[PDB]
Parts: sequence; structure tokens; C-alpha cells
Amino acid sequence: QVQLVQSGAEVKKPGASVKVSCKASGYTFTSYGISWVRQAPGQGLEWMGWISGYNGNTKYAQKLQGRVTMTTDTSTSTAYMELRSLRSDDTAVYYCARDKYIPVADPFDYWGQGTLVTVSDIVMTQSPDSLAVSLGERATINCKSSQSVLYSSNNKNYLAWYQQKPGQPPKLLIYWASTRESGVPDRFSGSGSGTDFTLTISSLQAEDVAVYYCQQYYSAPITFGQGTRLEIK
Amino acid sequence: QVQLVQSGAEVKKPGASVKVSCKASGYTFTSYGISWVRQAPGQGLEWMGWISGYNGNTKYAQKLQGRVTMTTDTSTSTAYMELRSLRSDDTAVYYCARDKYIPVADPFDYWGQGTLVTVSDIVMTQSPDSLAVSLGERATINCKSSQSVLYSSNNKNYLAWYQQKPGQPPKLLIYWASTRESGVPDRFSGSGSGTDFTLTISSLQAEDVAVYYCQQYYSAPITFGQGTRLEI
Amino acid sequence: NKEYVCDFTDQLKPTESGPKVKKCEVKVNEPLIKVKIICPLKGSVEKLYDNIEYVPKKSPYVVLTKEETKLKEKLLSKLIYGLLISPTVNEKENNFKEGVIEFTLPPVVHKATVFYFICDNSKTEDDNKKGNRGIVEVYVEPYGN
Amino acid sequence: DLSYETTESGDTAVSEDSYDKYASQNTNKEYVCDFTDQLKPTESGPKVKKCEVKVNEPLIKVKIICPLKGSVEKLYDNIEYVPKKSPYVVLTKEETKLKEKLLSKLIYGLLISPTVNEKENNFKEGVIEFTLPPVVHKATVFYFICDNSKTEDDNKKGNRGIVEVYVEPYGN
Repeated sequence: QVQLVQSGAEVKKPGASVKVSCKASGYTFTSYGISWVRQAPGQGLEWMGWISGYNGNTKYAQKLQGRVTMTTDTSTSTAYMELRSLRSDDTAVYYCARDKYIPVADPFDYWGQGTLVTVSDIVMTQSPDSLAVSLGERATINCKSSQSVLYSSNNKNYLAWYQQKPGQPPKLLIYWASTRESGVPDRFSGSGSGTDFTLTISSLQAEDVAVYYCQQYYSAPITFGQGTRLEIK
Repeated sequence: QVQLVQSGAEVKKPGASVKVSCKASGYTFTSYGISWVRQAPGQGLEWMGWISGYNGNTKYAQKLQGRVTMTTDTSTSTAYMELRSLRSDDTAVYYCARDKYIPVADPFDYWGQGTLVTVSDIVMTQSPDSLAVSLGERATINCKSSQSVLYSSNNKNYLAWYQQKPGQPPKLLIYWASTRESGVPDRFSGSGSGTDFTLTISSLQAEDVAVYYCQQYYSAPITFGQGTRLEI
Repeated sequence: NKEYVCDFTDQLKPTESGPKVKKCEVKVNEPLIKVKIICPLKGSVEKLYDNIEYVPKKSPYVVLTKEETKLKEKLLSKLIYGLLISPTVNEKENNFKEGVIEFTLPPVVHKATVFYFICDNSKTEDDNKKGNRGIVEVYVEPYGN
Repeated sequence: DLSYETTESGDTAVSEDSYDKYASQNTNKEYVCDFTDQLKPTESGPKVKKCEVKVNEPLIKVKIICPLKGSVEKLYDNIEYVPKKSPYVVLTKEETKLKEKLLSKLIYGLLISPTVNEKENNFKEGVIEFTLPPVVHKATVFYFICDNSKTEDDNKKGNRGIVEVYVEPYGN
């Protein structure tokens, strides 16, 4: 019954601050954490930071350091993100995602619905920014990480694939670079190891039209590819 | 009262072994240790080793390693010293002395009577080998250590002075280089710090004719001076 | 978070009396404890750790446990339900090859558990000195219930 | 005998440095707190490194290894060790107040050898040692400090190493 419910969209003048809330339910709040990810309009995903559900410890992305504050209210299972000194490039959908009791250990399976805020390091590179394929044909998306994400102690690639359809948070499809999340069709296949990874979608269907992202959870900060928009030829 | 009673004299041919015993009483054997010291006839004192009274752990002088074995019997509060492959130069009086639960912390206040065995590093240098003084006048004995015996953490010199009369074990006179043991007459004074130390006997008396040794208990092995014979 | 550290940086160099055993025990009975183990690397100082071996090689993902008389390798995340390993420690791989491993114990532990790591330098010989064997014992008692 | 206050005593974070216990030399058991690689100036310093030793058996040997000024260049130049006359003097926490006391008067019958492995038994030489006596009648807690928190290299500041010794009564 995992659920993450966020506060509504807000419009802010440049230079002001915004506080987004994320109410969690259906699980033991203190056994997990919250990671915040933002998405500029028609653009990729950026990790903002992580906060512990047990003791409120935080880990922020240096990119936003100074401007972002994360807090929790354990009694109400609510996590908060405040962004200060808003600029025009801070316009984005802000997402909360359930994380583990430490960051940089697993990808994101449960997401909030997102909050639109309108203001008036391992690098991941995905090969095609846009891709048009015909119905019934396979589409291939490539992802290169600037350094290996293969952990020698368990021989697993800390690489994930996501599908984001309009109006929805990203959906986890593949983790460990080839293991499907529950319910994910077999026509979605992940392959590769080290620095070069591939997502293959065989027998393309209309329901597969979406934006696809890769993500490394090997080393902080968490980083995403820029996204591959998939349309139909 | 603390007592250390040793086994009787033994004669051995060269190449044999001998085991001397030391029976302790008047104190808790397991709270202390036993050190063994030997003295060849008319010569100085050499430390042979130490044994814990609690667990039997030992520390031997590198000279005797291989030949010497020390053991304890807690039920009888007795310490044993066995020397193997006896040579003629092992002819000496062997003494047991009560020590602390760690060696190299204090001098030897309680001694056994000694066991004669007849077979058919900080250097201590005492200035006068022999000294003749008149009754009632001053006697001075100097002692030089090859390195400082002054402990910086308590500003104390780990130096002791002993008096040995013929046929008797050494008697402790001074520790910390200037503190008299209880019962020691006031005419016995210790002086010095670091490496240069002095034993002074004012108003000499007839009973003070003896051999005097210094001893450092700063670093293992324990070492004694060669002795200063005091005559009249 | 509260952190416990086992540092062998200087404790395993070859010595006359060696090989010796240096045991570092960590007792954990509260949540979110971070355990950091530092073991010298081959080449950190020349000739001192030439034949050093870490066990398990895939620590901290794999650990050692002593079921009765036999020592066995087991996955830590299967030894402690809910425990997670991050593959990096301060932007370096979380593996003894980098000299340091770390793991944070979960907020809830149901059953007491003992596991070990070995930083064994006993096969290295300098002069007639032999390296020491470093043993880390992690004793985790139940907490959070 | 100086009664003590350190500045920045508790405006600092605590990492628990675990000791290494070596057993069976000739039936010798030794607890060692080694700060050789734990006090170097760090970006996040100054931090406190606490090594606690709990002893409840006789003839336990305690060894504390602390780095020396000049052992490495600039990394330990303002290191200060408290008490300077350790292990003959130790710190105690009577009341909330830190006070220096003689260890032999704190543990009746404890004795100190003035040398460790043919170096003096002082922190000037980098190591102190003390073996606890066959019997301890009363429980006692004492402390040592190997402080490098007043040292700065670049913008990195060193750490403070604390050894806590908890002696439980034993020897019945």
C-alpha cells in the first residue's frame, strides 16, 4: 500500500522560496528514507538529495548546496524540501521517491505524483535524445557511464532503467541493468556491463511511447541520463 | 613476616643440572613474583630472571636463555630455579628475592638465605673498588650508569643501594636513589640524579664494614655495580 | 551517525615475535551504526604487505561466520535481513582492494549475529619477521523491536 | 597535579575507535589503542576518536600508541598529550570535573615500569604501557588524551584521541 502524496503546484516570483511536502503511508517510515528528484519541463532528471527517515540526516547534491533544505516529521511520516532563491531554471516538477535507510544502494521503485514549481561525478550519456520507431519494431537506447558501475564484491551493475509516461513519475523497469521489476514485460530487455548499457524494446506498442532514462546508483551524487523520447514512426 | 627459605647446598659435576627451591610465606604468593640473583664467591651480583606468581610467566636474562627454567607451585607458594649444563663458572650462591607482579618496578627488599651450588643493557660502574676509612669519619661511594635512570613521568631515579655482609644476603638500604628503607640508620645517605649517584656514610661504624652495590631497575636486564668493599 | 572504526594501518607489519593475531571486536546494539574497517594495502609500504590477503575477498557483501567448529562464507544481506551495501565509500569502491570497507547496520535487527573479516598478512616475510593476522569480529545484538 | 579544562571539549563529534586485543605471548593478553593513523588533519576536523578499554581480569596489559611531533611533516606539529607525565598520572572525571590523579593511588598496588621495549614509558617516545595488578578492590575509570585538535595543515584540522579505561573490580 506504499503511497507518496505531494503538495500542489505553485508559481513563485524569482528570488522567493518554496516548500514541497511529501506524505508517506503504507510502510514503516523510520526504516527508509526519501530522495528528491526534479525534472525541468521537457528535460531530464536531477537528484537533489536524500534524508533519513530514522534520524533526519541528509545528503545534498553539491549542485544545490546552500539553497536546498530537507526535513522530516516522523510523527506524520512527512518529508519536506525547501528550495531558496529561486531562479528561472528552477522551474521543474519536483518528485519525492522512497529510498533506503542509506542512499546510493538501490534505485527508486515508489514515487510521488510530482509537484510543479513555476518561476516567472559520474556522467550518464544516452545516445539518441529522440527516437521514432514503427509499430512492431524494436527500439534500442544506449547509455554510457563515465566510469564503471560494476561492483566487484557482488558482480552487479548499479544501473537502472525508467519509463515516464505523460503526467506520471518515472517507473522503474530494470535494476541491476538486466533484472525486471515486477510486472515489466519481457519485451523490455536491459544489457551491458561496466560502462556501456543498452535498453531494448522489442515489438513496440503504442503504450510504450514515453521518455526513457538510465540511472547509476553506484556513487553519489545519483545521476541520470538526459532522457530518450520515444515516438512512433 | 615475609620469609623466603631456600633449599640446601648441592654439589654437582659439570654437565649436570641443579634445581633450587624457594619457599615463600607471610604474604600472598600470587600477588608478587620471584627474581633469582646469583653471586660467584667474592664477586658481584647478576640477575638471572623473573617469574610471575600469578600465571608463571617468565623473563630471563639473555645470558642464561636455554639453560634456566623457573617455575612456581601456587598451592605451596614455592618457586623453583633449574639450571642445566652446569659449568665450573656457575659455582655461586643463588638467591631468590621477592619481586612485584611485573619486573623492573622496584628493588629487592626481601631475600632468601642463598643456596651454594658447587660445580667441580645499562652498565653500572662504582668508582672505588676498595675503600679504607677511619671510625667516625666519612665514606663516599660513587655509582655511574651508562644511561640515565631518571624516569620523566615521576622524576624519580630508579636506583637502589645495597649492603652485603659476609655470609648474608644483600640488604636494601636506599631506593629512589635517596630514600632510606625503614630501619636504615640516618648516617646512610643517597644522592645524585640521572647517571651520577653517590652513597655517603657519615660517622662510620664498625658494623658498616661490608660490600656496597648499586642497582638500576629502570630497564631490563637488571644490572648491579661491581661492588665497593669498605674496610677500616 | 555513530561510527566504529577498526584500523590495522600499523598493527600488521612483520615483527620478530610474529606471526601474531590482532583481534578487533565491534559490538553493535543500536540502529544505524556505521562500521569502518581499514586494512593496509599491498604496496602502501614496500616489502611489508607483499603477500597480504583479505578475507572474504568480496567484503563487505560477503562475510565469514563460524557455525560451530566450521568457518563459512555467507552473504551479509542474507545474514541480516534488510542490510544494504553501498558499492562506494567516498567515491572509492567499497572493497578491501581500496584498503577500506564500510557498512551501516539497518534500523532493525531481529536475531543476534556474529560475522568476521580477516586482514591476513601472515604469508609476508621481511628478514626473519613474519606479518600478523588481523581479525575483525562484529557482534550484532537485536535492537529495534 | 593540574585539574583540567579543554576548550572545544564537547562541540565535536565522536567516532569510537576500537582497540585490538592480542592474546597468548606467554599467556599475555594485551589491549592496544593505536592512534597512529587516526589523528591526521582532516577536512571535517577536529573530531574526537574515543578508544574505550573495559578490563575485568588480572595482569591485563594496556598499550597506547600516539604519533609524535615531527614523525610526519606538519601533520602533528601542535600535538599535545594529557597528562604529560602519563602513565604515572591519569585523568579522572570526579564530579563533572576533570582532575589529574596518580594511578597507583587510584588503583592500589598498580606499578609502572619506567621503560617499554627499551624506550622510556612516556608519550614523548610514542607509547605508554601499564599492567593492571592481580587484584582491584574498587572500580575506577581514568582517561588519557592524545590531542591533535589544535593542529592545522592547509584548512584541515587534526583530531583528539581519547582513551577511556574502565576497570571493573576483580580478584574477589
